[PDB]
Amino acid sequence: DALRNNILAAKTLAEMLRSSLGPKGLDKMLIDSFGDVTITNDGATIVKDMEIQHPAAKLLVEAAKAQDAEVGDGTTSAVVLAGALLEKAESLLDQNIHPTIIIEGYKKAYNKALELLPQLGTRIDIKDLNSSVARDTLRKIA
Amino acid sequence: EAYANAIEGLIMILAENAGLDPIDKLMQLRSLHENETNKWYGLNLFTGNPEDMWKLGVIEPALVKMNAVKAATEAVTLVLRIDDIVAAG
Amino acid sequence: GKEALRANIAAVKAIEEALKSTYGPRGMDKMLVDSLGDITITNDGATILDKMDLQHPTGKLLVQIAKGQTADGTKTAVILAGELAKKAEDLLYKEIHPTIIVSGYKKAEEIALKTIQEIAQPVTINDTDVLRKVALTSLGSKAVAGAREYLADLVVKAVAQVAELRGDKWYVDLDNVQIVKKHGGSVNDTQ
Amino acid sequence: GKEALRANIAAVKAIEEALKSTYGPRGMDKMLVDSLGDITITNDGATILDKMDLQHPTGKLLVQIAKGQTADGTKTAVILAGELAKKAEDLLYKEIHPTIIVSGYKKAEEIALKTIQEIAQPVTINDTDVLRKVALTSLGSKAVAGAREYLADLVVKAVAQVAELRGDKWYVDLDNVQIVKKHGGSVNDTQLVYGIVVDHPGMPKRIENAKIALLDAFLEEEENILKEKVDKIAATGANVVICQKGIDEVAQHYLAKKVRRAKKSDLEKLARATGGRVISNIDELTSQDLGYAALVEERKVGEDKMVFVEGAKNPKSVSILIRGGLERVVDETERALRDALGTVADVIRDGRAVAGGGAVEIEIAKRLRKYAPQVGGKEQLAIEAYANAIEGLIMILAENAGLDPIDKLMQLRSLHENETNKWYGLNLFTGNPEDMWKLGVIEPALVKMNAVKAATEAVTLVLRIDDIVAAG
Amino acid sequence: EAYANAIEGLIMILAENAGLDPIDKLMQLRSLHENETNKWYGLNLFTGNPEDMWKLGVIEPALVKMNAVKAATEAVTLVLRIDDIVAAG
Amino acid sequence: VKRSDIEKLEKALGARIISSIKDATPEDLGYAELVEERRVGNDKMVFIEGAKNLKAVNILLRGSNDMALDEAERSINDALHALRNILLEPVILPGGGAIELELAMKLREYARSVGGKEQLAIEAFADALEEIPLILAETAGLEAISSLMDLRARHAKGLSNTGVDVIGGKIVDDVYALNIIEPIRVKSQVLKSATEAATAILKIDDLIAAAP
Ligand SMILES: Nc1ncnc2c1ncn2[C@@H]1O[C@H](COP(=O)(O)OP(=O)(O)O)[C@@H](O)[C@H]1O
Repeated sequence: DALRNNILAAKTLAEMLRSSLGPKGLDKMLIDSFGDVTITNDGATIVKDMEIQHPAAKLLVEAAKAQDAEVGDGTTSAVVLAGALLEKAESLLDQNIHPTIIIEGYKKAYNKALELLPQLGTRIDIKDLNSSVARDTLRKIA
Repeated sequence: EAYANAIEGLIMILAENAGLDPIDKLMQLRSLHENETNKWYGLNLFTGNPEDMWKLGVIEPALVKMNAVKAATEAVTLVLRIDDIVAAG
Repeated sequence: GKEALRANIAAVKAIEEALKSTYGPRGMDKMLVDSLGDITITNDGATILDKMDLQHPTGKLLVQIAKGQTADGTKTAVILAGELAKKAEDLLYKEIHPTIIVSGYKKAEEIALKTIQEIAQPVTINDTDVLRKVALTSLGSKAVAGAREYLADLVVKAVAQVAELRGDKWYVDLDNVQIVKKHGGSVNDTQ
Repeated sequence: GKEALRANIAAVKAIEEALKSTYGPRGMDKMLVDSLGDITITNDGATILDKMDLQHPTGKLLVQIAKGQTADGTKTAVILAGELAKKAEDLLYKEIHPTIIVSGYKKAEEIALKTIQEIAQPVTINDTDVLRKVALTSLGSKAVAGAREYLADLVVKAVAQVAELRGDKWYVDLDNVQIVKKHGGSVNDTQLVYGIVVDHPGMPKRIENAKIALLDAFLEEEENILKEKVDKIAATGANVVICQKGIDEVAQHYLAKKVRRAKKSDLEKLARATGGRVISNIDELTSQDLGYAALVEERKVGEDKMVFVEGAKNPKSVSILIRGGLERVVDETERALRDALGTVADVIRDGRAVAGGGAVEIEIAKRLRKYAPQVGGKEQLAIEAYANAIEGLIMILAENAGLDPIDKLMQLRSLHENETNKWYGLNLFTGNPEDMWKLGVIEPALVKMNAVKAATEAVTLVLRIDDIVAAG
Repeated sequence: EAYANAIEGLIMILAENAGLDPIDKLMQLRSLHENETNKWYGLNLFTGNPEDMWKLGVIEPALVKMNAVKAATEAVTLVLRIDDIVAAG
Repeated sequence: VKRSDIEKLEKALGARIISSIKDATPEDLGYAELVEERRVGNDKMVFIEGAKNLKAVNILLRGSNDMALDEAERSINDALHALRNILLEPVILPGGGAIELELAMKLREYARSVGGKEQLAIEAFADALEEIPLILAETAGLEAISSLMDLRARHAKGLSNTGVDVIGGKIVDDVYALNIIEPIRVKSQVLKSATEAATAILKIDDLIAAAP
């Protein structure tokens, strides 16, 4: 029940950044309590500057901040995902499945996915710019 | 289309503030502006009837109109782009 | 988060309603009331938006936007934005994602600016009748006590001085215009 | 005065419920909330009981009891006491006088300790696999970010140093273990140091054969006094100088021409390791109070400066640097490592170990049921109830793993009819019963014994007290 | 897929009424029915474990099962097809 | 030139700001591989090339307006950061939610070979990943449902590169062709931190009142 509340806290937080995802990510308006404002669809900025309420949500914020710290690009993508995991977990709780089981399941799934990431990854050619292979790649990513 | 209507809203309100029937005058002007040669015709509020607004010295800077459109568009898009409001620090 | 959006739209609609009736060359006046009890009766929209008791963030924002780049035109921008907001609402009820409405409005904006650019009648500093007309345009409905064709003269005479041509465009340094006021007689004593 | 007793039992049951779900190698975490708004998420039971907002006298008492003699085991004691309290309640409803229940429980305690003493498998400091297993035992469920088989290494390596044999038993002076922490990377960056570690251009750095000054302690006049104080210290031949109180930067300049630390818990172990002693007033300072450190130095933690006292005289010296990301991680790492150190230390000092998974428990229950009919009527029931209360631990342990309690209890009970399955316990990840010894689920007998002992003591105390009175 | 799950619901409830853990037994049977040679395996409620239900004499008429499926489908579709309830005369 | 400019120059150039030429010496003499008065938008400028410690490459950013200026700077910055992220780990992933779907398929396949309640936990991990394609498309105003099933169809029966072009607002059979690319270094970390988060949330039993 308290677990479900935490889940709802993190979930409700994730619900907001659901819309700020990807290119068409909708804006979020941050009110700097000093009597100022800044708007953005950026996960980092939002999660950082926002003054979060619930502890669980604060922990999710913490996770996101770590996620940003390690690398800049993906931050919201993590939060939305976390929210999705919890939302899918609360459906298994209704199946009367103890949290620890779900946790282990998620761990295994994570490890397997982590293993599968490179398996499904397309390695590139970085052997010089003489060839222009790198340029085409760099052009695509650009 | 909605944008166009929203623009016509200005003519309507302009008619309202003069104590005239909005829709009728809108329709009148719309009917008049089917002719290439009535591209200046607007609403004479004192007279009450549509008239060529250029001869009556009802002239305004294009830049003002453009800027108004621009800023209004920007404002509304900003309103629509924002999904939620958050307190920060 | 529709609940947060509708409030914004409501704010915009509120400010529209605030400045609505002031619009036009027969625009009614609004009576501003300070908490002190003092008051300010005015038609000008900018002034209203300045002295107005702003409530919503989106509101203060909208005001901040309508006043950006030319005092007038704010009226138009505000009311237009209000209309667009209302019609957007009408479109939203039809379950249309905002990013579509935005794009549409942007296209419409482009076509609109094309339209104005197309229609526009080129004018010069020499066509003083135009300058007079444009002056008199905004002056209508101001409830100024006469001398419109004289104040317009002063304007036409004023802008003429503050103008020098380096190249294609005269550099009208508007900031060189001092403005003071005193009581006595009428606006025919303006000079 | 049943009305006063029931409240005590309720308090004990409340604390049980507080620490219940934290139990086991799949124990969930509790979120502690300070009135400030700050929070502390943790599995460790002692920490909870520390930071917990204690209400009842009997509660604070119970906590005071469960923490007495080794950080872990508290969990077991508390929950056990809770079960015993509940079963005692069940017995009380049957109109049985407390002094009977107490006696019964005492007998049961004796038989239990006999049982543990009997089952126990003798071990030595050489059986390092056991030490590793015991370390890893408590480390499970800590939510520590990996390196369990490495942290366990550090533990095994740590306890090894702090150990010297005067006679039959090695004197593992656990208090010589310094513990600090910093952020950055992960717990793979955790690392031991033989000497103690402590978190201006100043005095020289690499001091070989260093003498260490350990000291807990109009403007012009004050300057003269302070300089006098510094010179006094300088006149004793002190290489490196340590303090606790704030030092005027002028004295830092002085000494630089000849740190203020923060905690005395470090200065303590510094005094322990260096062989020197702390002085309250520098007026009494001599040259013998200076500690010997063969190769003192300083090093940079990725984000901070840090002090190292390497080459400390005493053989039994050791410190560990903890590393990680978030606070919860490094904290849980600290507490977990403390638990590990405790368990392993007790294994070494005692020299006996048993299997977890509730093997010892169902064994004890199995024994008690046999011994129960051999005594009187009303005591027999108390003893039986004691056994059940013990089985409660296995059941709760099953609960915390997302398993059906009763089924697994019955399974283990059925299995423990064979002399040759006295180690069989509950594999929580697998879900099925298995020999807990091969799986490295090993714990110190002394811990189990102590848990039983303290729980018994607590519950008897709860039952002995008839009413609560305000005094002066 | 939902239909399939709804069918599995029967096994689950059947497990419930026997004092067994539904999901575990469902998963067990699901795992067992990966083999062509266990197409008869079902849930022994007294034993508690999965077993070949044919040898244990747990046999039923195919027609009954078919009819049950048929009627249930018909019922639910009827429930879903009806949009509103009206009083007539 | 400005003091702030010359101070920067001397350290690279290995030279020293001479206070007085009478006391000067070749010790203060710097060096560069090439120097050239080059035309830059009808504005002649002195270019210095490959001198001593090259350190950073200098961009002259010619902005006709502060907006386009900051915009160009921003663009270059983002591009650089992203390219850095992909370059650190030279493996690209099909963006637009494709890799998530692929993983979901593989994770269901993997979930099948695990039993017990964990088969449902893993399958529930897959169902979460698929929320990214769902949400990501939804932002483009596409139906959150039909898009996902269309994707599943195209995916299970086709290339793993099937994804969602949000810009164009359409489902793409191969997102690499539309130049939708995601670094692995980011993805794995996202996965990690997300898992850690959801885990840490699920692991907490309840709240307890404490004392500071
Ligand atoms: N790997 C394991 N398998 C089965 N039971 C275990 C395992 N590790 C610990 N236990 C059980 O957990 C209990 C102690 O749990 P707890 O006190 O919550 O954690 P800690 O041992 O860290 O203090 C013991 O009774 C023991 O039987």
